[PDB]
Amino acid sequence: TTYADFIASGRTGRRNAIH
Amino acid sequence: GHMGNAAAAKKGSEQESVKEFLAKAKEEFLKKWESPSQNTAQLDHFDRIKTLGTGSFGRVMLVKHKETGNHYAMKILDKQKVVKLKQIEHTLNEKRILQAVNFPFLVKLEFSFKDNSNLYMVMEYVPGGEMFSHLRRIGRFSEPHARFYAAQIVLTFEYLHSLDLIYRDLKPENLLIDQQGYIQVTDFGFAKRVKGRTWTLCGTPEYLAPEIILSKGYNKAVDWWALGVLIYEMAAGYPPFFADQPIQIYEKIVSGKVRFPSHFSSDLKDLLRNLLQVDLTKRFGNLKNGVNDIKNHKWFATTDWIAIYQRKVEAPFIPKFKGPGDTSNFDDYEEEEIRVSINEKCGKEFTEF
Ligand SMILES: CN(C)S(=O)(=O)c1cccc2cnccc12
Ligand SMILES: CN(C)S(=O)(=O)c1cccc2cnccc12
Repeated sequence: TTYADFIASGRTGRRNAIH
Repeated sequence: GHMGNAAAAKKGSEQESVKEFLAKAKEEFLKKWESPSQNTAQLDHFDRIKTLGTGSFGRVMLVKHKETGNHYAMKILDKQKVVKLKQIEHTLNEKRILQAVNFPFLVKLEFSFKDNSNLYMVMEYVPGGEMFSHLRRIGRFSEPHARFYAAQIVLTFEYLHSLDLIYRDLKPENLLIDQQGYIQVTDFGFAKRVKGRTWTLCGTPEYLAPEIILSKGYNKAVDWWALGVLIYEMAAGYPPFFADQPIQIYEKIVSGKVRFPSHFSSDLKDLLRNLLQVDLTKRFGNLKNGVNDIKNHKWFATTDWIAIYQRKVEAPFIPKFKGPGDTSNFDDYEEEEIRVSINEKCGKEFTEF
């Protein structure tokens, strides 16, 4: 599922601004 | 037409009344921007209670103002850290904006001061925690729930953009839920006064507009793109463009393609296609009709924009609040001691803070 792909992306936590 | 005579007259009048409001709000902001606050408290005026959040520059702590018993969120920034992280102008700018703006969904700066080592921004404490935590916990917001939050962001961006402020770091991480269930925007480290265009690559990968990724000179429409990303994430439980690494996220963002969960209403999908629109000449919020394209969109048909602004709408969700110093809605962070060096660090760089 798309949700499963989201989980697999590993970017489920708090996201930093780019630096 | 879509509106009969009474509807169209009512709508036009309301639009002129917010223009009148924004004009007065712009004058009060400029007057405050020219004559800003400074050195309005000191560290031993507060008990430090708990760290509520952390970042590259420093920490945000729940504090209790000793005289009044009031709780606040105190952002502590290591001056030397801020320099090394090349964030002098951002931090000065954030404090200058924070003290100058005034809107019900913008966090209020109550005091600010500095010492040898640190800068201190003492903001209202917003006890309901990050939208982020609630979104991941609940999974996803219903469309009415997402709409309630989205409406406040729309009004907030309408306000900021009327001040020629681009916000540029919208995300659930940055949005706190207050005791009444309303949104507080915090973090103005990337906000900038931009009447025309600006070029800085900044923001959070999932929320970057295509024209930022493509190194174009961009404008406030990047905020309307980010609003689309936010609405999608709130309603889907995940953002429209994700991948293992930001470069792959960027390829998706600029591709002009977006897929929607099947439970998304067509009204929602239509709004999102118009916000998540790679073509700046077609993106809602960037057309001649400005923000009215968004506020008059069918997905917002049930939104009473005035009632939202007046905070007279009952929030769909009210966070657990067990007292004025409750931090249960925030995660736990390792507690570091506040050490104020005897040597004044970076005095020249932060003179105006
Ligand atoms: C986002 N938070 C977790 S935070 O960094 O701790 C924070 C920042 C700015 C103002 C705040 C007001 N209230 C609570 C937390 C506050
Ligand atoms: C119509 N009034 C001026 S107001 O209800 O005070 C108001 C203030 C600020 C922004 C608004 C946006 N939309 C509707 C009403 C708004």
